[PDB]
Amino acid sequence: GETKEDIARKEQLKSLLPPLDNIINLYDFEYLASQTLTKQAWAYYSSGANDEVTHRENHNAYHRIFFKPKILVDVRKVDISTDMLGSHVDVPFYVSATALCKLGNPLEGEKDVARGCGQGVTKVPQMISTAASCSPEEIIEAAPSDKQIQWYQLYVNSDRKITDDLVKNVEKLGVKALFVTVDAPSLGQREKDMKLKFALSKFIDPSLTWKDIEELKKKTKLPIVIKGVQRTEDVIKAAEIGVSGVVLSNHGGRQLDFSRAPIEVLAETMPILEQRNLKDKLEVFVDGGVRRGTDVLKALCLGAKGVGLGRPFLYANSCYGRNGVEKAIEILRDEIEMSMRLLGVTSIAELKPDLLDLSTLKARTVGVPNDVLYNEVYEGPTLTEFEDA
Amino acid sequence: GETKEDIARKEQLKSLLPPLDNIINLYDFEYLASQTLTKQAWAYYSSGANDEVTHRENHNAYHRIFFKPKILVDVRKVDISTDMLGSHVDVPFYVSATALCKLGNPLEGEKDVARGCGQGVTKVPQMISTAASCSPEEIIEAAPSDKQIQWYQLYVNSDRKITDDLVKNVEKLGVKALFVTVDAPSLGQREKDMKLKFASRALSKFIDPSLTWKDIEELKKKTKLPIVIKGVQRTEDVIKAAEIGVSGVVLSNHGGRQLDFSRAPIEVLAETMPILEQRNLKDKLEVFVDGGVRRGTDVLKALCLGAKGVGLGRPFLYANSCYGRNGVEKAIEILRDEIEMSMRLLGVTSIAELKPDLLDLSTLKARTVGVPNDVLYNEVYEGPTLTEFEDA
Amino acid sequence: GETKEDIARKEQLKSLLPPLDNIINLYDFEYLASQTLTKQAWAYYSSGANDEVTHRENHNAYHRIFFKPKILVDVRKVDISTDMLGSHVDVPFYVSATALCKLGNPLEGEKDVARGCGQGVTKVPQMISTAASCSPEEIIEAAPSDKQIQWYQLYVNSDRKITDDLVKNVEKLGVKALFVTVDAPSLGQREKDMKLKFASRALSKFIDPSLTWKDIEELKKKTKLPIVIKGVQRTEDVIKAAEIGVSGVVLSNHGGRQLDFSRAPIEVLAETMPILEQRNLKDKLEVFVDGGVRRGTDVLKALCLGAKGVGLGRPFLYANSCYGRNGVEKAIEILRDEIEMSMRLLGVTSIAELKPDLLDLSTLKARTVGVPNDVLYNEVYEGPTLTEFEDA
Amino acid sequence: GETKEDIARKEQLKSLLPPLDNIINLYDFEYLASQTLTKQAWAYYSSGANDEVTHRENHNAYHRIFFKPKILVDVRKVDISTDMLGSHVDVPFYVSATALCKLGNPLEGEKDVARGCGQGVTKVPQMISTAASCSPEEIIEAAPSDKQIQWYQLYVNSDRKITDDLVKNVEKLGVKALFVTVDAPSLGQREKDMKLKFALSKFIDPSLTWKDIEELKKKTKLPIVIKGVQRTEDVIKAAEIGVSGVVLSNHGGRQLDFSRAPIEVLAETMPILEQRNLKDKLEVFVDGGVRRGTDVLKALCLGAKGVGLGRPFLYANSCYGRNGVEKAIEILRDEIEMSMRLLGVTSIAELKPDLLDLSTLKARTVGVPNDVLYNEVYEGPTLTEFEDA
Ligand SMILES: Cc1cc2nc3c(=O)[nH]c(=O)nc-3n(C[C@H](O)[C@H](O)[C@H](O)COP(=O)(O)O)c2cc1C
Ligand SMILES: Cc1cc2nc3c(=O)[nH]c(=O)nc-3n(C[C@H](O)[C@H](O)[C@H](O)COP(=O)(O)O)c2cc1C
Ligand SMILES: Cc1cc2nc3c(=O)[nH]c(=O)nc-3n(C[C@H](O)[C@H](O)[C@H](O)COP(=O)(O)O)c2cc1C
Ligand SMILES: Cc1cc2nc3c(=O)[nH]c(=O)nc-3n(C[C@H](O)[C@H](O)[C@H](O)COP(=O)(O)O)c2cc1C
Ligand SMILES: O=C(O)C(=O)c1ccccc1
Ligand SMILES: O=C(O)C(=O)c1ccccc1
Ligand SMILES: O=C(O)C(=O)c1ccccc1
Ligand SMILES: O=C(O)C(=O)c1ccccc1
Repeated sequence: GETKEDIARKEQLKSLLPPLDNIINLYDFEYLASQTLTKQAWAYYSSGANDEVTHRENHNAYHRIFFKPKILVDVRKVDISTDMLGSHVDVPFYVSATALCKLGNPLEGEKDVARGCGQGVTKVPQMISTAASCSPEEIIEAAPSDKQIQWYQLYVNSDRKITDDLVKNVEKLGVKALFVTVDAPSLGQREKDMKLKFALSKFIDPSLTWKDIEELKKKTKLPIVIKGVQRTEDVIKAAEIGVSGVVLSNHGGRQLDFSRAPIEVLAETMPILEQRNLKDKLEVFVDGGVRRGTDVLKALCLGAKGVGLGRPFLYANSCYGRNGVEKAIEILRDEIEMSMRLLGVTSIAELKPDLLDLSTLKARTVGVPNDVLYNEVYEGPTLTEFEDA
Repeated sequence: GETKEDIARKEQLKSLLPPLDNIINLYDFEYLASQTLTKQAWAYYSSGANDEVTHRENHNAYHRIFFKPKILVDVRKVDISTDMLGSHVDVPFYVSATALCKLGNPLEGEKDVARGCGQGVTKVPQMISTAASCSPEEIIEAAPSDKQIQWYQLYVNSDRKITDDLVKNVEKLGVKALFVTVDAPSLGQREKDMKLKFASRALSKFIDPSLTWKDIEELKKKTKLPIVIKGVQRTEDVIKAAEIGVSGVVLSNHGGRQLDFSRAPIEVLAETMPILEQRNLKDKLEVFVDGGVRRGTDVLKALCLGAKGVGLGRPFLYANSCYGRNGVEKAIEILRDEIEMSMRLLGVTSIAELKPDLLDLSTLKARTVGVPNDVLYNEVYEGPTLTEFEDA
Repeated sequence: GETKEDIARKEQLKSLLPPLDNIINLYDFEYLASQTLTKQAWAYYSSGANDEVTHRENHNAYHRIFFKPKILVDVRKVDISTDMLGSHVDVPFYVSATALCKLGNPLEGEKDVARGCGQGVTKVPQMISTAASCSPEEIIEAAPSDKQIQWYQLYVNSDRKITDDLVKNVEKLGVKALFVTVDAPSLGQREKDMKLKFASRALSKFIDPSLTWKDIEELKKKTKLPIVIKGVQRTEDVIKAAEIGVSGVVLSNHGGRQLDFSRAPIEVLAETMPILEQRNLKDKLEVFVDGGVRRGTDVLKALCLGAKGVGLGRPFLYANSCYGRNGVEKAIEILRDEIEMSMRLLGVTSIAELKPDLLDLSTLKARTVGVPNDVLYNEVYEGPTLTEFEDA
Repeated sequence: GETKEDIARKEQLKSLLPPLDNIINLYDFEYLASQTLTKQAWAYYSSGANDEVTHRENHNAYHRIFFKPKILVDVRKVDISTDMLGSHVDVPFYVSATALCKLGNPLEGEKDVARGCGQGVTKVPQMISTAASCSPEEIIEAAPSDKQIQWYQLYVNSDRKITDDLVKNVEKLGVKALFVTVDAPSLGQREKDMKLKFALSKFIDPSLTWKDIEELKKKTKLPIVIKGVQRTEDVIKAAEIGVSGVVLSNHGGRQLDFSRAPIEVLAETMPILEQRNLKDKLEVFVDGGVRRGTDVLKALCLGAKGVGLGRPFLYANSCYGRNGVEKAIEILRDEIEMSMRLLGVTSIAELKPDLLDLSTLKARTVGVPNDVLYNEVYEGPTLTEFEDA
């Protein structure tokens, strides 16, 4: 580092930020946040586990899936709303649990996320971190609409007292569901943080069990989503104990490196749910690496009831507050609407597997290392040139 | 978004552009064009939809196909002519439609392509854009030969009167086919272009988003002109088109300018044609192909899988934009020569002889995404090294 | 080939080397070492055979394997201890043998690794090189714990007297196994090393090129020590070894320092073990594995495929070369911690629970060589772009 | 470019060339030749057809093949000699037809290649280009040994006169075989040449046929090798008309781009020759991309009776004359001898397929294009650092 070059920082965000309606991608947010946040706000957001392969593979795995679009379909009118978890929602995506948004947005934090999510026309669901820089309550009333649905993610404590008080507290406060993170019994090693800063907590119980969940069902009517599943064998398990849904997630490539990409697990497990009757029973959400509407459409096409994005909404918020979060919402809505149209379908229910080319899902390759010498002495062809005067 | 750079640019167009006979390949026009077109002519020509993957993948797919050349064949004499949509043509490729050719050739635009195509000993079909700078009237009158063939690319307006008028107008003017574009109900989001200026908006009256199979069936009744459905991205819609009895189809994703993650047309081609035999609709429907074609060996692969002809857009745009009409001819010339030589070395002498027995198709589906690599392992790794030369 | 650079270097060793507690991962020792070892200590440690592909591929192969973690498991308590060659050890990894440790730790060499291993709360087996700077006498006397275990890496001399003497000497000194290296009949050609100085020569008396199965069978008679054949590169020779009844085998290609295009040991492991069941030689032979292991998740994959333990060379070399003995301990410590955390998140609590049901093996064989790409297509292609920040 | 910077050139080759016994690879030759030859000597040597994919793929395809080496084998003694085409040879490799060696070696040319090939202990066969800068005769007596075998490659002319005189001429002059190039009916487009320089000949007949070959059998007793085959279907054909051998070759990636790699064709066709009895009948040689002994061993392992290298021997010769050519010979001999030893076999006849891992021969991949934006804003992990004073 922190270094009177948070003076160079304050230059950048000062007006030098381009007009919010010059932002095109979710990547644009990320570039801008990369240059401006404090070294440690940035480390904490961008960071992944160890060598960061899963964090990246989460994204790249969408690129193993292509489209077989229908043409000569009337797409004048398209509708991207659907139902997640009792409520009915405007988009098929949501903000996912990011902890500690005061590092990026100092004054307003995850209040400004709630503003963003129903301050404009489109109304998006919001997961709230158990490590929120704000209180659940602070957030929920910063909301500009009773129509905007909210969701609580929960680290069950080792004091089954404290976490019983929280479930009763959040019920009383509006939230229409409970998202129980289970992929962080030990917090993952994020070395970008450490290098600059120069793994069991009690906040998060590693004792957590299936039986402990079965019990969380009884103590509440709120729908329950085991957020952090990483194989088919445990989706089936969540069905077998009839929880509401499940997020296919690996905590944003932040827990176990070489966890697979949710999109690839998704594609494995939805066929297995039809082959066991369990289709209807479980909502199957999906996060990680999602940065474009075509990603969101691949997920939905495969079976996802809804798809979460974390870091992007941090980065937008971190840069442009609640307004950032909305533009980012609209950005993604427009991406989804156009690609649907070009896909040749008009509702989320028509987003099926027969729209996807899945022939190369499994082409997750590692090439043999480059012949250094052969390639150093090779000279490629050259483009024709121009001249003199 | 241009900046008395016009002089930096004009200075290169200026005699710095090398002689036309110094152009070896199609990639040269593309380079010359990148340095001399106006910032937004370049963005509009060069760009594709969103992250731009289909656009690139259209080309690279050609490279998952290899050859099984026949040796010891009398390849003295080679005929690259074939037939498209009922005309006989000199060449098994065509100039796909490309809107706004004045951005890069302000004086003559599409008229100069029409001359490039019909002027030389080798002449090539020209599809004309519905949203071309010039009039069809102007572009057709511009043609140097009666024998040269020009097709019409149609966007059906949502005011089907305007459209009925247009079709009537262009069959009167003597165009030989209608390429109705179906891959743009919403206009693709090309971000290099947007990044310069600074959802119902990317819909518009001028290209009807409700165009349907039933429409094309009616289009077919209202005209004697052969109809080609341009913009098909899956085998399912080639069959649908064989069923309404239309003359043909372009497997195409609009040069990667509409839907990202549309497959490479060559890939759709290769799965499509076998099915077109399995249901004996083989020669009931001419299947064209476009996107990412830049070499004559590219063309050969598509012909060997069964395409009736293969289209090119940006390369003719870039050639026309640096060298106007003799640019266009040079590219025809360059690509023609590529097809001829590669045909000899492939071991065939005609277009009808270009069949699948010549392709090695085994690695066609090796569309890979590698696992992200190990920035740290590679960071500290030091590679071998060449020997040196001493000191002085 | 060193050049009063020794000061440039000494200046970094100098207090510029960061505190040991600032080392996060094994790649850090490797970097620090690259800047501070003497030009030819670095070439001898870092180098591999010829174009160096196996050496790199040993690592990257680990990355064609992914995990199927078990969730909602009581992972409060985790035991990373297992058993090797009849001893019980704290940890499922070991320090493979590495010759000439004084090049990088001139004062103490192998003795410092022996202390790094036996000194802390967590202690780790040490294989000792036949061609180590120090004496076995010296390295064994250097050990901090009775409980710590040290193995002997044997090259059989072509004068089998010298060898008979050696084996006798080291069982007297209390080593717990003999790792006879069979992957160096000719010594691999490491060109970074050769490039500094400026076929019967790369053969030598000191490592007998005629070593045979019949020899190892006799070696086994002459000693009570468990024997491990170190350097096996195919399943066929694991079976041959189960047949002469030897205690075990290291699937290994010598850290990529002998034969280029030897397969990744993890790959040989994964095909080998299933066969070791199919012929019920499952627990008749302990299969170790080495090369390219740098993360605790690397170790886990090998354990999950059935390896009895997994070895590391260069990383302990580099750690010992920057930080001597507390370097070594830190790496043990670092790698141990990696294995523990990754075990929790994998959903298991012991080494016996690490089985194949946890690995995703489907893309294990996607060892690709991509087609050379299109320098010209990519040359003129311009990629999308991020938005900007204004001016001041 | 040609430009009184052939003055910078003459600097380099002047003594600045490292001692010939500081050369380790065939690549080292290539680097040195890259810096020294005239722009056009270099263009003409390095050049490939069009985009140069086949030229490169020729090499890289060896890297799809790995080894399953035998250990605990007595390899004290190894023997790499074998028989090619009547004669018995010291190595299993040979120099292949490179045309025009006076561009690189001005005074001595392909005479210095013949010196190189039997001037030292090991004695390697030499193909002589029909476009040799020297006469067949000039070369053959520049040879320092009657033991060193020679070979003539032949462009049949359209004047079946001129080429009938040549076959009778070369017979009379020693050459133990005839190599009929058939992959250049039209000369391939080499754009590196053209760019600096700013496709039917009669020298080379495109009328050439199978029947024309059948006839070349009768007019000579010299063994005949149809050099330039690129599919299995034509190896079979060469057998069917009982010619002696055949080179699996695509003229060094200089004729048809997207011709396959000879090593991959080799592996396809040798099984097909056993499955049709034709194993014994045909010698199957192999060139392209061969730069290391491990390449040469993969070929042999698969069935190759012998493996040709072109450009490397040009580059060595171009730099160090006949002495260059020998060192390059010995370099490759030592590579072959060591890797055999480490392979655990002692004669060329024991080099079989069971030594090779062929499971990924067919992993000739094209990856999907890189996500430019995602990768631009990504920041990798970073190595720990060092400090201050
Ligand atoms: C900065 C940071 C903090 C996070 N904190 C939590 C948390 O407390 N609980 C949780 O379940 N997920 C947490 N996540 C993960 C997400 O809810 C989500 O699973 C992840 O961000 C999805 O990946 P993405 O960022 O690529 O979209 C966090 C993610 C980030 C990047
Ligand atoms: C600048 C630009 C304008 C285009 N305009 C049209 C158009 O108006 N109508 C149409 O049907 N296709 C249009 N296309 C698509 C092409 O006809 C063609 O499918 C594309 O150029 C094929 O890709 P390529 O540029 O890789 O060869 C356009 C393409 C470009 C690049
Ligand atoms: C500098 C160096 C010296 C080695 N010396 C020996 C040796 O004397 N004997 C032996 O059996 N292995 C020796 N090895 C091989 C290792 O024991 C081990 O197999 C290798 O280090 C595993 O690869 P890694 O460095 O990727 O972990 C040596 C390796 C290195 C890098
Ligand atoms: C400079 C140059 C000239 C060549 N001239 C001929 C020729 O006249 N006839 C022929 O059959 N091959 C000719 N070749 C090809 C070779 O004999 C051989 O097939 C090729 O060089 C093998 O590939 P490599 O250089 O990668 O080893 C030539 C190759 C080069 C590089
Ligand atoms: O940052 C995180 O990934 C996270 O999940 C978390 C959980 C609890 C407290 C702080 C952060
Ligand atoms: O730019 C284009 O790709 C295009 O086809 C088009 C279509 C209609 C209007 C403008 C451009
Ligand atoms: O350097 C080596 O890899 C090695 O193992 C060794 C073996 C014998 C002598 C010297 C080094
Ligand atoms: O250079 C060549 O590839 C070649 O084969 C050749 C053939 C005849 C004359 C000159 C060159």
